[PDB]
Amino acid sequence: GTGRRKSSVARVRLVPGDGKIVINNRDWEDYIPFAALREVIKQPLVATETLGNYDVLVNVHGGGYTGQAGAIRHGVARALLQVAPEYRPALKSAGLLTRDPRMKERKKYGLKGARRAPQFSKR
Amino acid sequence: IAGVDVPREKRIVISLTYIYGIGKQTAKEVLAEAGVSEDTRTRDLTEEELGKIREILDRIKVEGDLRREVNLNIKRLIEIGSYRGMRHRRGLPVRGQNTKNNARTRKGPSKTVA
Amino acid sequence: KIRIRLKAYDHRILDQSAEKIVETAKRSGASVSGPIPLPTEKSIYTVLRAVHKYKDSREQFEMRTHKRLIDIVNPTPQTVDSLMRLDLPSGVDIEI
Amino acid sequence: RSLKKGPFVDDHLMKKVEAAVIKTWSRRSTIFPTFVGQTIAVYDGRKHVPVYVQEDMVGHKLGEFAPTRTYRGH
Amino acid sequence: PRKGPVAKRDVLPDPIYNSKLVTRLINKMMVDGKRGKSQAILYSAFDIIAQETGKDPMEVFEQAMKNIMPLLEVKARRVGGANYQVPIEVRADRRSTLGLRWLVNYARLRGEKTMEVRVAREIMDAANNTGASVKKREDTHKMADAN
Amino acid sequence: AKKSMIAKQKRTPKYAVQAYTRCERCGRPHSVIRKFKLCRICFRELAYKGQIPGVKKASW
RNA sequence: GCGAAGAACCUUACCAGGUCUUGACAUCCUUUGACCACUCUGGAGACAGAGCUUUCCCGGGACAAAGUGACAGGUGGU
RNA sequence: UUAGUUGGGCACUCUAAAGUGACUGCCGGUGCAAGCCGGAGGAAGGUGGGGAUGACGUCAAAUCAUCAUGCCCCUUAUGACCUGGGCUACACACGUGCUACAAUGGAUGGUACAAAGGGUCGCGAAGCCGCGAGGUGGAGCCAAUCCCAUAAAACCAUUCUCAGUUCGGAUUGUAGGCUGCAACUCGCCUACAUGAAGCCGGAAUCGCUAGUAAUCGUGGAUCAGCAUGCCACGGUGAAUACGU
Ligand SMILES: [Mg+2]
Ligand SMILES: [Mg+2]
Ligand SMILES: [Mg+2]
Ligand SMILES: [Mg+2]
Ligand SMILES: [Mg+2]
Ligand SMILES: [Mg+2]
Ligand SMILES: [Mg+2]
Ligand SMILES: [Mg+2]
Ligand SMILES: [Mg+2]
Ligand SMILES: [Mg+2]
Ligand SMILES: [Mg+2]
Ligand SMILES: [Mg+2]
Ligand SMILES: [Mg+2]
Ligand SMILES: [Mg+2]
Ligand SMILES: [Mg+2]
Ligand SMILES: [Mg+2]
Ligand SMILES: [Mg+2]
Ligand SMILES: [Mg+2]
Ligand SMILES: [Mg+2]
Ligand SMILES: [Mg+2]
Ligand SMILES: [Mg+2]
Ligand SMILES: [Mg+2]
Ligand SMILES: [Mg+2]
Ligand SMILES: [Mg+2]
Ligand SMILES: [Mg+2]
Ligand SMILES: [Mg+2]
Ligand SMILES: [Mg+2]
Ligand SMILES: [Mg+2]
Ligand SMILES: [Mg+2]
Ligand SMILES: [Mg+2]
Ligand SMILES: [Mg+2]
Ligand SMILES: [Mg+2]
Ligand SMILES: [Mg+2]
Ligand SMILES: [Mg+2]
Ligand SMILES: [Mg+2]
Ligand SMILES: [Mg+2]
Ligand SMILES: [Zn+2]
Repeated sequence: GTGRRKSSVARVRLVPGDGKIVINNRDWEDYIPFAALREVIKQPLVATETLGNYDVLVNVHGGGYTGQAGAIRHGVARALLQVAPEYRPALKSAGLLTRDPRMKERKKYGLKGARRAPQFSKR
Repeated sequence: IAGVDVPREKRIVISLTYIYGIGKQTAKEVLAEAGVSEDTRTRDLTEEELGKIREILDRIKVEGDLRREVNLNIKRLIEIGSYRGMRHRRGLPVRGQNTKNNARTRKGPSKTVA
Repeated sequence: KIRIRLKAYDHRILDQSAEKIVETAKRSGASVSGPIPLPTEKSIYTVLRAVHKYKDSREQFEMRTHKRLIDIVNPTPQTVDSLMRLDLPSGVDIEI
Repeated sequence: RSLKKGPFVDDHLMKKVEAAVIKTWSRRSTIFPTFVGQTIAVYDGRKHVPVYVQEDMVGHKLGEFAPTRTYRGH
Repeated sequence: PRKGPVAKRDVLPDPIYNSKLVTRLINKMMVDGKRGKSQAILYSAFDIIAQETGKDPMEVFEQAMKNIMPLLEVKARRVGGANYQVPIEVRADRRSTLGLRWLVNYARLRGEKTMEVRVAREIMDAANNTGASVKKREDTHKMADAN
Repeated sequence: AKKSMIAKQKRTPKYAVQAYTRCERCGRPHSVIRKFKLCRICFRELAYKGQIPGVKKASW
């Protein structure tokens, strides 16, 4: 597996096991405090009935804390599907093999930000 | 209580700031030299301790004594003939702060449109 | 056990030139560490357009530096003799 | 120099005051503790404003006393 | 847009009690990208609303739905070279959008100390058919009642 | 009072601080890019013609 | 929040005071040759006065000093 | 091994050269057709997002102060050299920004995740002296190696409990650090002290249709030194579009 989102990348190896979703040589609940955002990571494992059947190994580089959450979700959703092609008919519908294409935007000269602009006054 | 009406319901470190000369880093130590824990309530300060504070607080300067030195030094400049004194009397910032616009902490309020 | 570094502005001229010495390396020695990429430097110069006012119009030029390095694993006497005898296109950077 | 490892007069104001009205041309040459009682003339962009170095005004840059902008009311 | 209609998104079912009336009012809560500040608050308000009220937090949170949803929005219609107040029937857009705006726009009126309970008290207060958010809905229909 | 002062830029002063930098074709004082020694208006006018190697227009 | 992608000095075009005239800065020529750099005094320095002094290269050659002008020199105007 | 450190391997990532991929291509309705409404598939669907590229011409629009030039004027001065000074002056009015008016916060300690750039006469580590800004020291580097360089918002515990305050920080006194021949007029920063207006802003007015606005940090150019500005880079991430 391999999944990107924003500037962060996550590469996933998936093997059968107890179900401990380890991340980056540390426990995931240590590595993510707000467990309520970590439940979506189980969407590639709850949409297909393989929740606690494999132990998830992860490697993490870049982005932000919410930045990997979208990449690890995708990064496994492309591996559980590769385990058996039966998983694609539902993992390719919920919105999991799709890669979020939104990214930050260049700053254009004459403008304060990417799309903003100075303040305007007539006379 | 001590010198002035220090707040009663506040802590020791917070309330002891209520003099003109006792602040935050000075107070965090003058309360430490007395030995009272910084979280001790001022309305329950130890009578075995309020007599200890006056020992330290007699060393450093305080409201009514030191404040004469603030005026004495800021009055020597005017009489000395120094340019810094001129801007004291007139009401303009003494430093290089520009007086062309947006400098009103010294020149009273925003004067009437004239 | 040498190392040569290529630093040219156009990727076409250097990658062609590196494709020559990498060929001459094979003839000189089978053990060749072929061409390999390194991240390319970019710089930007945002010069202003108008001769006078109108602060909002500028024009941005750039200047890359494509990089590639070639080494030797277990060289032979031919490496020292057969390397310096080449002249590359003007722009390619040579440093052994 | 605002650093404690220094204290400089111009090059000559101290020399002329050492032997010795005084008209040291430019500015900038804070009155050390060797010039009280010798009036100098620090130039002001025009004319030479006369200042008498007393004991109180010691340490200050010589220029301060002579103002440069004439503002006699609005 | 000067060309036709558009359809909106506002859709990401939340982690706990998955719904889109709880990822909405959790997006009409934050300020300058503060999803984390709101999300914890919007789950602690349920925690106090699930204890001091007893019933299910979701049913209690949705109990204040029919007490905040507007029915008639007085429109500013251009008649006679000016603008007047012509009441109309609000659509589903200005029902939930207005409805969940009424609470947070009235989060300065619960008069608590922290937003954890302040958002928890108001939902219950409207869930009692009392408070200001429901009164605000009744106030809007009042000016719509005149026209 | 212009072509006099290029000699002032050229000659070594009595203090390193006095010494500044100006364009090496037209002695414009402001906006001289040190990697080129050219002012803003010289630099662009040569880039179009193409005297400066490597430099090219940057769409991105 | 405009030229100015850096106004202590310099930059600076402006003011006061103090100083130079083929000129601080180019091309035409002649008499000298490679000219400078350095220390002392005065001055605010700009500049004056003393000394060792710059040992050119191959008649020619680069660079310089000193002697009157053609000229320069203008961020002066449209 | 304390550490990707070591052997060893380019598997995964990633870097960068040559290629594939999306075109209303297919299916349903509709249209005569152009096209329009929907569905599959696909990373991506209707010019996917964004740059560069600006026709004929308009304003006697801006610039003789970047360079060049027609004509005029000064040419022992409207040219040239220095030192000081002004360019920063203040009774006021207007434009663009910065910081706040507090509990979605402050204070204290712990602690986690970036992208893009710069470095040779330059970046300058470790240790040592310091509350301190800094000083001494010189490791590694002509750099995917070493340095600039610990990113902050976030998060987890205690304290504060709706006060012009445990918010705010102007203003001023003293005491200090850096560069520079020199920080008075007139630079930047640090400690202690001092502690002012402000309690969400009248009629009116501005920006933005999605990684957008808002908000928190970082780098470069100019640069002995000095930026809340300019040019770039990322982190958190919304609201509504019935209609002309
Ligand atoms: Mg598939
Ligand atoms: Mg725009
Ligand atoms: Mg200033
Ligand atoms: Mg005002
Ligand atoms: Mg353009
Ligand atoms: Mg006035
Ligand atoms: Mg300078
Ligand atoms: Mg201006
Ligand atoms: Mg391979
Ligand atoms: Mg479709
Ligand atoms: Mg497109
Ligand atoms: Mg485009
Ligand atoms: Mg454009
Ligand atoms: Mg015309
Ligand atoms: Mg015209
Ligand atoms: Mg006009
Ligand atoms: Mg002019
Ligand atoms: Mg030209
Ligand atoms: Mg030209
Ligand atoms: Mg100005
Ligand atoms: Mg200024
Ligand atoms: Mg304004
Ligand atoms: Mg708040
Ligand atoms: Mg704050
Ligand atoms: Mg980088
Ligand atoms: Mg910070
Ligand atoms: Mg913050
Ligand atoms: Mg505070
Ligand atoms: Mg004050
Ligand atoms: Mg004051
Ligand atoms: Mg007070
Ligand atoms: Mg305060
Ligand atoms: Mg005051
Ligand atoms: Mg648009
Ligand atoms: Mg550069
Ligand atoms: Mg500025
Ligand atoms: Zn130029």
